Amino acid sequence: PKCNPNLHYWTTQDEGAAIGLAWIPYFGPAAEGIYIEGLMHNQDGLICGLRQLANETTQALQLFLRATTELRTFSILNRKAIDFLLQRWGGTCHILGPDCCIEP
Amino acid sequence: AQPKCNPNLHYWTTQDEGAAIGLAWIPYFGPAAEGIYIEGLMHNQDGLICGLRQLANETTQALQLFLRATTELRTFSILNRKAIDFLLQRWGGTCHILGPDCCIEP
Amino acid sequence: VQLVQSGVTLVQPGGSLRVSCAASGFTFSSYAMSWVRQAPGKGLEWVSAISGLGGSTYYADSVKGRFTISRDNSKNTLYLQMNSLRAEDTAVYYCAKDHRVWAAGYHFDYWGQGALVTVSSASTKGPSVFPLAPSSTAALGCLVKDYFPEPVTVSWNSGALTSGVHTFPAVLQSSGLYSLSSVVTVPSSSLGTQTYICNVNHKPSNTKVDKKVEPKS
Amino acid sequence: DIVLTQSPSTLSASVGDRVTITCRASQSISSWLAWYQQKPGEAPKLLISDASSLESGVPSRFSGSGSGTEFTLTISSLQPDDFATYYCQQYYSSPTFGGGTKVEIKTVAAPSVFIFPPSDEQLKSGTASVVCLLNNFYPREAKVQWKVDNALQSGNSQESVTEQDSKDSTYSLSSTLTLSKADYEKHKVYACEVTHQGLSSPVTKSFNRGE
Amino acid sequence: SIPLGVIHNSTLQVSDVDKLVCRDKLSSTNQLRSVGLNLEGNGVATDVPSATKRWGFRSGVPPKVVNYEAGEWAENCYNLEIKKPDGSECLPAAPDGIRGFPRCRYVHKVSGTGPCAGDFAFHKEGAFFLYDRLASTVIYRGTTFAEGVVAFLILPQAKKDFF
Amino acid sequence: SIPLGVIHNSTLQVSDVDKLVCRDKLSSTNQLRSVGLNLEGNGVATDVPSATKRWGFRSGVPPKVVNYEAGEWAENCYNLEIKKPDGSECLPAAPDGIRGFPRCRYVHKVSGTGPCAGDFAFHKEGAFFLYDRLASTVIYRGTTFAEGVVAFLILPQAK
Amino acid sequence: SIPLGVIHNSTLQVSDVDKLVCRDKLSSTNQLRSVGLNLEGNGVATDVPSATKRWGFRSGVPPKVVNYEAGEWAENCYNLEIKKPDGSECLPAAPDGIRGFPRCRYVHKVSGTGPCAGDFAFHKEGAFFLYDRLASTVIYRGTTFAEGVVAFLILP
Ligand SMILES: *[C@@H]1O[C@H](CO)[C@@H](O[C@@H]2O[C@H](CO)[C@@H](O[C@@H]3O[C@H](CO[C@H]4O[C@H](CO)[C@@H](O)[C@H](O)[C@@H]4O[C@@H]4O[C@H](CO)[C@@H](O[C@@H]5O[C@H](CO)[C@H](O)[C@H](O)[C@H]5O)[C@H](O)[C@H]4NC(C)=O)[C@@H](O)[C@H](O[C@H]4O[C@H](CO)[C@@H](O)[C@H](O)[C@@H]4O[C@@H]4O[C@H](CO)[C@@H](O)[C@H](O)[C@H]4NC(C)=O)[C@@H]3O)[C@H](O)[C@H]2NC(C)=O)[C@H](O)[C@H]1NC(C)=O
Ligand SMILES: *[C@@H]1O[C@H](CO)[C@@H](O[C@@H]2O[C@H](CO)[C@@H](O[C@@H]3O[C@H](CO[C@H]4O[C@H](CO)[C@@H](O)[C@H](O)[C@@H]4O[C@@H]4O[C@H](CO)[C@@H](O[C@@H]5O[C@H](CO)[C@H](O)[C@H](O)[C@H]5O)[C@H](O)[C@H]4NC(C)=O)[C@@H](O)[C@H](O[C@H]4O[C@H](CO)[C@@H](O)[C@H](O)[C@@H]4O[C@@H]4O[C@H](CO)[C@@H](O)[C@H](O)[C@H]4NC(C)=O)[C@@H]3O)[C@H](O)[C@H]2NC(C)=O)[C@H](O)[C@H]1NC(C)=O
Ligand SMILES: *[C@@H]1O[C@H](CO)[C@@H](O[C@@H]2O[C@H](CO)[C@@H](O[C@@H]3O[C@H](CO[C@H]4O[C@H](CO)[C@@H](O)[C@H](O)[C@@H]4O[C@@H]4O[C@H](CO)[C@@H](O)[C@H](O)[C@H]4NC(C)=O)[C@@H](O)[C@H](O[C@H]4O[C@H](CO)[C@@H](O)[C@H](O)[C@@H]4O[C@@H]4O[C@H](CO)[C@@H](O)[C@H](O)[C@H]4NC(C)=O)[C@@H]3O)[C@H](O)[C@H]2NC(C)=O)[C@H](O)[C@H]1NC(C)=O
Ligand SMILES: *[C@@H]1O[C@H](CO[C@@H]2O[C@@H](C)[C@@H](O)[C@@H](O)[C@@H]2O)[C@@H](O[C@@H]2O[C@H](CO)[C@@H](O)[C@H](O)[C@H]2NC(C)=O)[C@H](O)[C@H]1NC(C)=O
Ligand SMILES: *[C@@H]1O[C@H](CO)[C@@H](O)[C@H](O)[C@H]1NC(C)=O
Ligand SMILES: *[C@@H]1O[C@H](CO)[C@@H](O)[C@H](O)[C@H]1NC(C)=O
Repeated sequence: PKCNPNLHYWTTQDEGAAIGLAWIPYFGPAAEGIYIEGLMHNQDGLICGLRQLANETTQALQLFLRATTELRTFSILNRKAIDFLLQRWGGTCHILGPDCCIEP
Repeated sequence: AQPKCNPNLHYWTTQDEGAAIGLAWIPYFGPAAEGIYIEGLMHNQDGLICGLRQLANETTQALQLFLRATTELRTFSILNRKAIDFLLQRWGGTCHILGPDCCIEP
Repeated sequence: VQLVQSGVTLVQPGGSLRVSCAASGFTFSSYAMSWVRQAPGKGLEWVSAISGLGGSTYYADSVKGRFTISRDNSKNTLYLQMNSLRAEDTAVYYCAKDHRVWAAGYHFDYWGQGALVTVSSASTKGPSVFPLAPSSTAALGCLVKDYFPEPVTVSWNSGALTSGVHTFPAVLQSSGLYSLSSVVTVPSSSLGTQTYICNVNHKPSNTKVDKKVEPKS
Repeated sequence: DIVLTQSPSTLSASVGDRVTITCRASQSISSWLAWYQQKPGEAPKLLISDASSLESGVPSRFSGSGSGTEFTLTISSLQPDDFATYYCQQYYSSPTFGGGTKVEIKTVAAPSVFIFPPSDEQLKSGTASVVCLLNNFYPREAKVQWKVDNALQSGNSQESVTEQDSKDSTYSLSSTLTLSKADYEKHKVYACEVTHQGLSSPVTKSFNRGE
Repeated sequence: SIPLGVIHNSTLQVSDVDKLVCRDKLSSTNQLRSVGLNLEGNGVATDVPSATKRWGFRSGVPPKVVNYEAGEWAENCYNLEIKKPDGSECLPAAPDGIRGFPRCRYVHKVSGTGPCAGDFAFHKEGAFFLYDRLASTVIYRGTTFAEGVVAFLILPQAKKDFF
Repeated sequence: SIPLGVIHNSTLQVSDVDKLVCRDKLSSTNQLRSVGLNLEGNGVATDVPSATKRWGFRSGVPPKVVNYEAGEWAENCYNLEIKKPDGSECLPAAPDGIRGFPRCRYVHKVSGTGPCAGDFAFHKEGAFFLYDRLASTVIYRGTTFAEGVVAFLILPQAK
Repeated sequence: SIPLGVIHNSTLQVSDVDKLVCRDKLSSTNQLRSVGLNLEGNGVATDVPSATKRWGFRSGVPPKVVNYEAGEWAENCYNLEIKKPDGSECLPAAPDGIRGFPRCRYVHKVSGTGPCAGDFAFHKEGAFFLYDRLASTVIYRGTTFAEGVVAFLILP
């Protein structure tokens, strides 16, 4: 399987760059220019493995998209955060237990 | 003496993990929207089926007030919000060992 | 590009057993493996499957409750932990690799030799050898009864007679104890002047008995 | 879920003969299908995948066609190595293996019938087993019924069939009737009836108890 | 707070919001499920003339739609083609992503003229109009629907009673 | 459920859902982010003749849209204007809020007549059609898109 | 890092992202609430000529909508019907689910010709346009709105 060791990704980050005065809607940036650039390199494992996960993630994601009746589903990320918290603290947390994350 | 409730519940639903195979999830070769649903039947229990019909009729009252208050045309977060409230009631505040509200057993 | 299963295993009802599928000669993590079991005299049946990454695990409706699948990319080994075993689960288990698709589909080009798992759960006991007297070309044989577990080897005169010997496959009985029958066809005149002794070598029960077959009236 | 069915189970064939196996899935699985090959005691070997493309190292004679529900595995020329069970797996639905197609070679031979009484040492233990032996009979199909005092016996009989012998190409079958010591002594006459294609009239071999 | 049912071993009770029970365990969000139940199956006579009495038109109230993941086979379903004396359409067109009821053994067609006072049609008793995994308070034109109500319950992991 | 990868230090490993590791720390929602990856990285041919063969038309399947926050620069991108002999448009108009791919080095424009056997066009291999932070299974008319798939990972940013 | 205010002693204290206060208790989601506040409270000029000068037309920026549960009674509200010299409509029609402001003491209606060089009309100062429980950055035709800003608070 061919892999690209260099990952040049465009994304937006809310927390990373807060410049100011660009939030005003009249003078705000154009739709094409809001994105920022980043580069990932010098890593054999992290870059190729990411492409491996997304190809496999489509399998489970397709069944989820078919199950939901929403035309646009933005709640995928929020659902995982709930499951993470529910698995640990959802039930009674026993001190020094395997499921419970409590250490005296 | 109370056969108003129907003890047999034949339910149509969707399939979460039901099919573990990986050569059909693709929508092009996938099944039609009408055929994706799976069927199941619950029987020989009077309590579980009748109580389910009892709760939804009562839930409709409180649910209507929520839909009127929210401006969303379609609200899919009702069930997910309940999971948040579940965690918030227990671990939201300071959790005291051997307390009534805190869930911790030494 | 070869997959190695476990050689032999034996269990009890509801017992726990682990099967290790070793993989070497090609990249493991790139492809997704799966387990397939074959019951004696029955077609192949899919047990469980796991994705190449290991995040997604897949089980059959019958197998989802009592079976657990796991794989380690570092060791290139696939572990199937079996819990709450049943008699229906007695089968030769096979592990294979993807034929074409890369971590997408379940096609299998290359299969392992298979691992034998027997859940019958019966106390190991020596076979009872009963000879079958000839009649009147003459046919004679030896009957192996109430033996557990497999295998059972049958040889005539320590292998001196290899020809015209038919060792029939084992049959399961209602009591859960296997039984095997072996026969041989020899001339009628040679029956009187020659002696035929059937050898039954059973390793687990350590029962080796040589029963001569003589016809008398 | 979805379970495909195979029309032929056991197909008689000869060297250099065209062989066609039909595997029809219940639902429409489109083009996703595969065929497998399993020899006795050997791991299954992939014959073909997707019903179009052949695996590397697989002989070119093997071919397959069909789309949607209908599928046909065709072998233009049969070879001695080619005798194995064939299964068809479709990846659309939950994985489902076919009933399997076993390939054999089919002259006609007459079964020899041999019936043996329970041994004397077997009687002392309290269990009596009568064995009826069929040897050197092909074709494979045969039917063995047990008759005790001219009465049919069902459920108390166990049978086993050996594999074809390489030299003479003749199958062998053994049927064993197991009964309690008391039940064996009550009935005087035990008989074994054999029905085969080679024999025009089914031949019956019977013996008398304690004789 | 919207009522939330809990399931116990061969017993079903309701969970109060104020009462905090540490015995209840929620391992994942998959446990939570929304189940629609039709009003037709429980305690009412199914006939076309009675169905028209329950539905009514009202204005000034915006429509609201809620999704329901689980549903019940409906014996009777209704499809509505309704116009005014001038030929105008009383009911609005079905929005994108909304489909007819998946399981209907009998679909009664209703094509008739009516006064239609108001923009949208609402249920007098307050029962929701079932659709494909979406419960709506207003009827949509040319869309098969059933009268039903939605519930929210917690499903146990140890044994599978539902799904 | 949906696979979720975790990165301990400069290596990605995946945690099974049944197992529970308390050493894993989720401090905030910002750690979780969804990353789309284009097929160009996977060594598939980006030529026009192969891309049109992978796409196909299908009916009876409603379209689904999923959002992805991060995406990758695409060397090749495709814009489709396709009509039939009767002049009807096979692909639907782009919905509100959906825009073309932001970063494309080459935008291929293919205008030709062909039959559509379905209402919407889906990818046979199952790859999603990239858009501006909205991934859709169906193609939209006059909107530049890329072929890609989406993944979800956990990043331990602060410690 | 959206700001979140908390009221404990009836005095505002600041929650830094790095800081963690265990004394604050979040019992349920109902505690969290979003409250919009109109610019009228900030002493800005409430006359129509000053409001129309703050608004301006801009293209290339897609509109965004955010919901607010609570709002404030407005003395002055603005409704815009604005076209170009060719009769084309300057502002887009209000989308489904969006309604006018419920509480308005005075609704100023301005119907006039304007340059309208842009796709949408945006606020120079950055204040959101109030709508029935929906705040939008762009103006909608024939819809009563108020100028306001949104906050998020925790209620004990
Ligand atoms: C949860 O599930 C609950 C149970 O299913 C459900 O509760 C239902 O609520 C309904 C509310 O609308 C209620 O319907 C009302 O029934 C009134 C009774 O009238 C009876 O007689 C009429 C004349 O023959 C019939 O046409 C009616 O259909 C009705 O039929 C009989 O009703 C009785 C009473 O319940 C019932 O007896 C009961 O039996 C049980 C055992 O089965 C017990 O023994 C009880 O003790 C016993 O009482 C009979 O079984 C039943 N017959 C049959 C054959 O079964 C009816 O008068 C109501 O109509 C008027 O009043 C309401 C009040 O506001 C108005 O809204 C309504 O529009 C009518 O008012 C007039 O309407 C005109 C037309 O629109 C209008 O022009 C007029 O202007 C207007 N009047 C004025 C002054 O403006 C009404 O139909 C129903 O009975 C309840 N269910 C049951 C089983 O009783 C609840 O809604 C569900 N909730 C959710 C959220 O799902
Ligand atoms: C995740 O990532 C995965 C890896 O990239 C990816 O998996 C890919 O899925 C694709 C699904 O469409 C698959 O594409 C298929 O390829 C078949 C091979 O055809 C060869 O010839 C073509 C025409 O020249 C070439 O364009 C192909 O590249 C291919 O050429 C070489 O083929 C060899 C094998 O013969 C292959 O070697 C394999 O390499 C891998 C590792 O790389 C392993 O080692 C394997 O063991 C080894 O065999 C080469 O890699 C390959 N490329 C090169 C450069 O050499 C092709 O036949 C398929 O077409 C059929 O299906 C499509 C479905 O859309 C139908 O539309 C089409 O009509 C075909 O059906 C048949 O058509 C015939 C037309 O004449 C017709 O006569 C038949 O009747 C009909 N059959 C019927 C009706 O049953 C298809 O294009 C691709 O190969 C996979 N990748 C790899 C590496 O294998 C996965 O999709 C990703 N997932 C996500 C979600 O993104
Ligand atoms: C949060 O709350 C904040 C506080 O209320 C609020 O901030 C407000 O932000 C707006 C932004 O537009 C700002 O408005 C600016 O005000 C400048 C001040 O102008 C004077 O004079 C005018 C005219 O008489 C008065 O009406 C003003 O009130 C102001 O008077 C006082 O000035 C002193 C400074 O000396 C201030 O300290 C006082 O506060 C102020 N008020 C009082 C009551 O005393 C004004 O100059 C600005 O105009 C220029 O900038 C604009 C930026 O977009 C240009 O568009 C505009 O054209 C002007 O630019 C140039 O101006 C030259 C001046 O001659 C021209 O020659 C040029 O042609 C022209 N253009 C160019 C290209 O060169 C602007 O109107 C408010 O003043 C400010 N509030 C306060 C109290 O100061 C936030 O918006 C709130 N945020 C939210 C989200 O709600
Ligand atoms: C739910 O309960 C049943 C039955 O349990 C008994 O009956 C209940 C009504 C209640 O009175 C309990 O206290 C009783 O113990 C369970 O069915 C049995 O489960 C056990 C294992 O826990 C199993 O060994 C038995 O074979 C089952 N059959 C019996 C005892 O009738 C069931 O497992 C429980 N779980 C659910 C929700 O199905
Ligand atoms: C981080 O990853 C590197 C990979 O080379 C490894 O050597 C190191 O032990 C890891 N842990 C650290 C740096 O704490
Ligand atoms: C809150 O502030 C008031 C101010 O009068 C003070 O009296 C009180 O002690 C403070 N604390 C609480 C818990 O009310």
